[PDB]
Amino acid sequence: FFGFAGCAAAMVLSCLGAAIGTAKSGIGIAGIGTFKPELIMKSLIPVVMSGILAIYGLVVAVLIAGNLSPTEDYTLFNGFMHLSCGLCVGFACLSSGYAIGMVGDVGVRKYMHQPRLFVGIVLILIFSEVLGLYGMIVALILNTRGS
Amino acid sequence: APFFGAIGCASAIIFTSLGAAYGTAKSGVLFKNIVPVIMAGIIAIYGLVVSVLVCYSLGQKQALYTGFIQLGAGLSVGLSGLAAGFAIGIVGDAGVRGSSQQPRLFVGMILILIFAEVLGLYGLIVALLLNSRATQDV
Amino acid sequence: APFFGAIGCASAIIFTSLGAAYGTAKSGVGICATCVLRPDLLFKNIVPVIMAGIIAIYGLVVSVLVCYSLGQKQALYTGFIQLGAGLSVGLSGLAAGFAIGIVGDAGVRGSSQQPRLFVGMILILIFAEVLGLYGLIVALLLNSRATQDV
Amino acid sequence: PFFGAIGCASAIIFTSLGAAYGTAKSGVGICATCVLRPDLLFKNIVPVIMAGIIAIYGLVVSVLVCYSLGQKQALYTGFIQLGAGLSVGLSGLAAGFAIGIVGDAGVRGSSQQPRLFVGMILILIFAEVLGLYGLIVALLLNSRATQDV
Amino acid sequence: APFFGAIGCASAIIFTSLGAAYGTAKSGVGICATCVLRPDLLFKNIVPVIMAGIIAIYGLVVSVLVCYSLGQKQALYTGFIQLGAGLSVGLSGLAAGFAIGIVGDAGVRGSSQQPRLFVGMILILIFAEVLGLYGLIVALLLNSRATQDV
Amino acid sequence: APFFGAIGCASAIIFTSLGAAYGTAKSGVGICATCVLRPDLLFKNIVPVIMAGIIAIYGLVVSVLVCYSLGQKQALYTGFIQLGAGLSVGLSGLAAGFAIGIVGDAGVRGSSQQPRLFVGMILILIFAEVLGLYGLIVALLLNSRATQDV
Amino acid sequence: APFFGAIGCASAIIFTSLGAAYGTAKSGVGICATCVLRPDLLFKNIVPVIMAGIIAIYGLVVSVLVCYSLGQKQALYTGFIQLGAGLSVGLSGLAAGFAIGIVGDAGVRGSSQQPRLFVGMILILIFAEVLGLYGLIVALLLNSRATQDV
Amino acid sequence: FFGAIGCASAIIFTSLGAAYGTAKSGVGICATCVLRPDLLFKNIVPVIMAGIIAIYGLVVSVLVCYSLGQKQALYTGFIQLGAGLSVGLSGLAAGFAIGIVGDAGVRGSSQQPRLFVGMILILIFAEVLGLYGLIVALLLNSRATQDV
Amino acid sequence: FFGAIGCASAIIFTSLGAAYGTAKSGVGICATCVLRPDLLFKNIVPVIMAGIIAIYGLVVSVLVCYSLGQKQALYTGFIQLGAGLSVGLSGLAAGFAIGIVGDAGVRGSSQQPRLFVGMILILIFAEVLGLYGLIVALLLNSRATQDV
Amino acid sequence: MNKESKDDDMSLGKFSFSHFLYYVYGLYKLFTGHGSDINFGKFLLRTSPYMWANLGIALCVGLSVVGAAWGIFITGSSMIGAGVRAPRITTKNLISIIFCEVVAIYGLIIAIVFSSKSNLYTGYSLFWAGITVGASNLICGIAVGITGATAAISFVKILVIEIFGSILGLLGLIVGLLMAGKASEFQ
Repeated sequence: FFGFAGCAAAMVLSCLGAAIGTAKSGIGIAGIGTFKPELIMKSLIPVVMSGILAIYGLVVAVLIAGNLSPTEDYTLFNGFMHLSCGLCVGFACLSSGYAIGMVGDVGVRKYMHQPRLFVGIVLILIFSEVLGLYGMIVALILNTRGS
Repeated sequence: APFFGAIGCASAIIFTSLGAAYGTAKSGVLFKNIVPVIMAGIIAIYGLVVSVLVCYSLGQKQALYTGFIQLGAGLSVGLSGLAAGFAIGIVGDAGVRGSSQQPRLFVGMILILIFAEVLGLYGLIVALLLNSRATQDV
Repeated sequence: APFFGAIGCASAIIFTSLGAAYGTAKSGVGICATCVLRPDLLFKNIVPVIMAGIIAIYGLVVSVLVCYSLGQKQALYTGFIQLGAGLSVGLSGLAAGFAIGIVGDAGVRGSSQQPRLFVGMILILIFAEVLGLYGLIVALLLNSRATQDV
Repeated sequence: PFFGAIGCASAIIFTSLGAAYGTAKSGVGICATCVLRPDLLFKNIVPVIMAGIIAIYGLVVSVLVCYSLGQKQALYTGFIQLGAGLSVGLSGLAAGFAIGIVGDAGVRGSSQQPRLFVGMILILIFAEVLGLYGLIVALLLNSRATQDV
Repeated sequence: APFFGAIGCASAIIFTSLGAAYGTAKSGVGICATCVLRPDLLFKNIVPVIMAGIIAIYGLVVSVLVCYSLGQKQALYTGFIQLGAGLSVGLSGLAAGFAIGIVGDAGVRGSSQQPRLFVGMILILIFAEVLGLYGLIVALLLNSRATQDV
Repeated sequence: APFFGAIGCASAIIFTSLGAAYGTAKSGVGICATCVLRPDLLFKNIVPVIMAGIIAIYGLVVSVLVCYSLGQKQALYTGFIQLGAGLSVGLSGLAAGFAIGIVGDAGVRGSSQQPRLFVGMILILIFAEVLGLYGLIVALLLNSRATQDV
Repeated sequence: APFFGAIGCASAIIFTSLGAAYGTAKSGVGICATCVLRPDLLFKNIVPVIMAGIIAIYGLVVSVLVCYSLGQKQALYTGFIQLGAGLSVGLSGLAAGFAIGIVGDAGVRGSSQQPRLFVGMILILIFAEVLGLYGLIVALLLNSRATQDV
Repeated sequence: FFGAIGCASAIIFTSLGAAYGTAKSGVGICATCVLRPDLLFKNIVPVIMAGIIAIYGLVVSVLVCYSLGQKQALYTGFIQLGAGLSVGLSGLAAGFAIGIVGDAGVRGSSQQPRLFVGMILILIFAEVLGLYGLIVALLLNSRATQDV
Repeated sequence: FFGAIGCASAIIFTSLGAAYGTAKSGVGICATCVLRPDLLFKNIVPVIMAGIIAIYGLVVSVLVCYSLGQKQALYTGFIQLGAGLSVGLSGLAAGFAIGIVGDAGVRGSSQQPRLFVGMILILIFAEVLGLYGLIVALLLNSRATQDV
Repeated sequence: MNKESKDDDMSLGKFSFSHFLYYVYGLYKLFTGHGSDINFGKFLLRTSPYMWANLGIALCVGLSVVGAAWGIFITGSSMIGAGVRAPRITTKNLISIIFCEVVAIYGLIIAIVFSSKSNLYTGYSLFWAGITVGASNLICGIAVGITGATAAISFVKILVIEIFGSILGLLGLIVGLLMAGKASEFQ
């Protein structure tokens, strides 16, 4: 029944972070210059790190859609956990997001400061990333127990 | 017969994740200064365990009690978790900033947060016992 | 009957944590901020935080005690006190920290300038925590009255 | 129901806050002044030691109410209890909010002129009675927990 | 029946305190702030606070009076007036203080510059408290009508 | 069966006080602030406050009148008007003060510079209070209609 | 039911007062502020306030009229219109004042510089109040429909 | 039959706008006249424009007033409520526009005694907002018929 | 049958935007004309663009107005409520866009009498937002049929 | 019941305010005033069904619309802002403006597909779809915008990000479809 709201709750919350990963990243990505450089790779890393954040909720939303049925058992009330399920997954992606840029916007610049540190921010970003990974796990567990 | 408290399950990891998020946030902005973030996440790590353990107990049926037990068992972690970050975050900026000048005293700035991140530990402790007690109901 | 007051059992570790955190932070900020000038005062300047964290231990005790008392059934009376218990310790702690940190920065900032007032800075802090102690005492008493139990 | 016991907390709760809030803005100047004059420390401790007193009240308040709670009760019993705490607590919360403000002034002033300290004491000496009132109030209120249905 | 208006009996001492406090503070701030320039004016500058604290005494009386009247049973009518009583005194006080302190700083700040206007500074203050007096009068009347009692 | 409108009987003295206070303050601030320059204008500059305090007297009357009319029983109609009564006077007063003080500072600040406009400063103030008078008139009328009483 | 709309009968004098006050103030501030430069313009600069206060008279009329119509019993329909009545006049007034004062300062500030635009400053103000007039007209009509009365 | 609050609601908000329109219009008006005393009669345009919106709600209220009645149809006022809000809020917007442009116009016409026609035009272009709301309520009023 | 609040809701918000659009457009307009008196007739584009959105809600309201009726189907207005909000909020967004770009355009066209066409284009590109909402409600209106 | 007519007022009661924003305590008294209503307290009274329908679909487009009109919003300056410095290559920066709007077209797509009292799942589960693609759009307008407003002054190395914020539109739209995929037509 209403747990279907969680289906929404997934990306509307997930995409939210995933955006503020992109934007806060890019605003720094303007500088410093030298559009030539062969990477052009590290510059995307934050974005795509923040990118798959959106992927997360999708998967969540995907799973939560399918298990959801217009005319299938629920109201006694089966699907109720599914509400948690998405929102569970969600803030992590969000939590991930507010991190990403917050590191990213300075992170991209940091390459201009110390390109030999390029490994470092990554080490922060990967933890800065993993947050969503947990929630999703929790999310899938839920719908897995979702019946 | 609501079994609603499972909203607790998420509620654990929700503020939890926020903790290291903000925690790592003010942490990042070399090989030494990762340590706060390295210390930071474990709260999130703590988060999953809680929601996990709660999930398996949750069940389509329940009795409204254990839900309540489940409820706020996360808040134990989560609220603390957010706090833990808030602790880490302020710290996570400071230790690095000062280390710039002098790369010695970090031993404390590693210890201060070391005294800090046990905040979360209390949550799980609090949390676990709740699940430890979530049985026996009826 | 609800027996829902167990939110209190959380409520204690919750707020108490916040204070300790908030205490730790504004304490720590100056601590690291001072050490750059004087690297020695570190082990001294650790006093507020190690003081601060103490309050956490309280709520832990508070929660732990309440935890034992919850039960699937209960008496509606049982947790109210429980709710009362946490709030008592927790809010008090939340105050306690809010004090600790403020004085915390002052102490380390001061002890930097004058390596004399630190004993005073300790004293005021030594004088701060008893706030938490009270709440602890309160809940304990409250806990003690979880008896008679319908 | 007998839920007013939230009051029994309410007293130690707010009263703490004030004391804290009192302690802080008192302490800030205290340490801030000592750097200039290390001597005034033992003198400048007056506000905080004054401030903390208010805490003791709510403790007493809570303690007293604590005795009176009981699994059953009379709905009348705690209301007064609720009244009790709020009385002491809010008053305290005011008390502290006074103490600290004057607190900084006193130590900041006594720094400049080591004369007004007695005045700084006096005003503070004149501050706490606010708390005393609330204490008196609840005590009276406590005294009326009798007749008890 | 509720007989819950006793929250009023608190409400009086509560707000009235706040004002007195708030009055005391912004009064005191200048007081100590002025004394550094002129140490003499202390005993003079004590007027606002000693004026200010008076309002507290009111609510005390108010509470005390209401306290006598509460009772396990009551008439629902009984406390309303009681609630009315406190709010009357209390809010008025809360206003009273909010006046006292403001003028309070002005007076001591002024009397510093010109040791003349102090009588005026007194007068305005002397003219401030009657606000509280009114509320007191109000509740007293209200108290007087706790009679007839169902 | 509630007869609860007596909150109005408080409501009048409550807000009316606030205004008077608020009026008194921003009036007084300049008053003492001006006297340092000119010590003479004190007795003149007392006009706004003595004007201001007048509004208080109203609500007192308002409350007093309503007080007589409360009663353990009542007609639900009886207090509504009572509630209407206070709000009328009180809010009006709260406005009245809000006006008084603002002009209050201007007047004393102005009369300092030019010891001419004082009469004008009086006039505007003389023109301010009638606001309160209206509310007073309103409630009185309202009071007058407490009759017919079911 | 219970004929509670009489809160409107207050509501009119309430807000209308506020505007007049608020109008009076920001009008007066410049008035006294200008007189120091030119003492003559006083009697001229009184126009906004004397204009402003007019709006008060409205709500008074509004209240007075509604007052007659209240009654212990009533028709639930009776006051709604009454509530409508006050809000109409009152809010309009509250707007009216909010206009008056703003232009009020401009006028006196301007007429100071150029003793010409005064007529314009009057005109705009002369053009301001009709707002209040409308609300007055509204309620009057509304009042007129208190008839048919169940 | 409580929707009559609408009958007030129109004159209420509409007034506010007109006021708010009048003010920020007037502020510059008097502020400009000190520099140029001539532009007064010209600079009166916004306010005289502004006040027009008031007249609407008056009409709106007046019309609704006729329709109220001790009894009514619950349907009757809803539309009435709809009526006022329509005109009123629109007005509240209308004023909110008028005044802003109002200051610009007089401030501009001061500098360049040319753009005044433009300043008029934009203002001339502002009020139609109110007209719409008026039109709306009128239509709405027209549908107070059929009346259960 | 209370959704008629929607019938107001459209003209309401839509007005606000247009107003808000008009204002921050106009402010620069008069502000620029003092420097260049010529650009007036050019700088009128945003406002004349802006006001268009108003016309929508008018249409929206007008259409809904026909459909109200003393009785109705509870279904009938929901869509009606949906209708207004659609157009109105969209408009409220539309204006919010128009005005912002509005100032930029006139401020820019002042400096460079080139980008004007671009300033037009972006604005030309702004309104379609409103068009969508209009389209939405119209569709929604179209579904007022089947009517229980 | 009555609660129907309120939420609409509630919804509207908000948008006005947020509008006048572009032109705190009041929260707490709600909460405490609510926090009491629960406890009092002795018996519970709980949520239940109503008809809904539209409020999502219209909210969808609208919520989406602003997302666009708030996207071109932050850029619309920035382009023109670059502008007079180098008026030409305005249009080379135009590619940004087009995305900022297309996310509104996402959700016009919604407006149609959502064309259509037991088994409320049609109507009920219809709603949250509207909101989800709507807000997904709403912020999808942000991301493209902020990049754009940087893109203007800041080549294609940008546009990677702009499109890396475009797909949010699609995924935003995708689920709205899926979430509606099972939804029968109501009377």
